[PDB]
Amino acid sequence: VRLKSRYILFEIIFPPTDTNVEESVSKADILLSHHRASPADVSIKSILQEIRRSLSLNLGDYGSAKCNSLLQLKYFSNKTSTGIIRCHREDCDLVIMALMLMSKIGDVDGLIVNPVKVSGTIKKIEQFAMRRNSKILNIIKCSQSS
Amino acid sequence: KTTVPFKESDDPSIPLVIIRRLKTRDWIVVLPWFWLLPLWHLLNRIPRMYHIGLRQFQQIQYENKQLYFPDDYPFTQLGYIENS
RNA sequence: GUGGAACAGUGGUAAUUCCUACGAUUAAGAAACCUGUUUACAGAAGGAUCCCCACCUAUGGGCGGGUUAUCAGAUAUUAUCAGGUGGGAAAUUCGGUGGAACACAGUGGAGCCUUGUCCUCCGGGUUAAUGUCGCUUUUGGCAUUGGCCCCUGCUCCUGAGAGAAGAAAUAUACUGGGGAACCAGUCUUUACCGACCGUUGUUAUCAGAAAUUCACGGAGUUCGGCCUAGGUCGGACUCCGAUGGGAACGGCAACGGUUGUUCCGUUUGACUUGUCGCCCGCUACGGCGUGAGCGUCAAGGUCUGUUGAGUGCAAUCGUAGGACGUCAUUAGUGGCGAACCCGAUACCGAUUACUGCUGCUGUUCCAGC
Repeated sequence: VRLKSRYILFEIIFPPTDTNVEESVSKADILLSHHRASPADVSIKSILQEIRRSLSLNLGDYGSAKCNSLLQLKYFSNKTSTGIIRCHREDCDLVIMALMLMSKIGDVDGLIVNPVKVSGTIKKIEQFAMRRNSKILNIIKCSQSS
Repeated sequence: KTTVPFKESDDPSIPLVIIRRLKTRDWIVVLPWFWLLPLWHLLNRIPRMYHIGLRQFQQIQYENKQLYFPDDYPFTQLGYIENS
């Protein structure tokens, strides 16, 4: 028996909270309007400090004790706002439900978190993420060509 | 050059027969007993040629909707006796 | 001697209990993951019937032009889906195979020598010939020479695996232990004779005559010389000598004469790229453009080219229902299906960790007479 850990891919999506300005109805246009950008003060340690505080205030102490045994952020870059969280296979339910209840960062509010891909290895999650981003480039290129 | 030339006086010209077998969709080539091994050794040294087991031959007969005597022939005497 | 209970050792054997359903996508491979639905065709390739107009003949009909309805196995559906998922050891620092084609030492080359001797196992039995010595058709004993006879236990390429020791024993060859089946080491196996190979070093100190068939002391036998109441001397054999684990050519370690020794090289690849050569056209001093053509060579560019599991910061899942087994119940249900361990190319053999079954052996306790 080895370390059977599960990696979880999450993406930060910003909904277009603007009631005074009109909106355009299309597929890749709303992908552009939701996948805009990450703000300035976003790093690995900031997301970890926010998710530990959400783990404390939402799930408690002993739930945070079970979660924070192998709770690390393995890969994250602010240019694309996609991150990979390592966790146990038993508390993967707890980690995904903690990712769901992420309300706001302490600096920037008005954002939702999308958990997309869960697997027991990071190499297949990277392969699925490249194919998903390739599909995003296909939708962008189809709406850009016409 | 990598060859050995042929001489009509002192080289062992063999008879070689290659025939098609229809329902099993496979080419069978027949040859004398002690001549088979100089032919067989040079076959899979071509790097896209592998050898078959009789389980794999049963798989090939199962794939081509064909039949096999120790297993897929229960009607005959020996097949029924052996299999059952 | 028997039956029951318990324990121990060895041999053989099996391990997700099995089945069913479900687990987001036109962004068409997100339950954790993999594979599959590619040898393209509706005897629709001058397809069939049918509409109108014009032509020729008449008892049937055919040609020409134009729009163009119906039909292609369940009058249907082109855009769904299926299957599988860690095992007896994957473990253990074990070994071998996929390079050798039946020993064709897998093949080739070079160097050296004792130059690769169709040789010799020793040994034992029979037969023939010769010479000597005793009996006298002739036989017996000795030595030489020539000829014959004397054992692949089984499967397997390898590694290895297990069977039995009535040709001298009771314990089934020898030696040591085990509680007994037995274990380890040296060995042999239709042996109708047996066979523990040689060399070197070691067994420290004391003891003893001596730690390797050195030597020494005593007794017995046989032979030779001086010699003849048989005294002595030399050589050979046998036996013994208080000690120490010891005197037993016994124990330990290293090296092969086997068919001469040693060295060197591959027979192992597939795509991609680059160079060179071959046929076609232009041009003619080597040149240039295409074949989705072939052969050679090179390159840490790649190897999901990956396996009825195939990952490689290492997937092998969660739940519900039904079937079966065991154990405990207050009304009839509840709990459990374990443990070891997770490979990383595959296979086989051996060892080690645990559960259950099965046979044998040994022990203890209790009686039937």
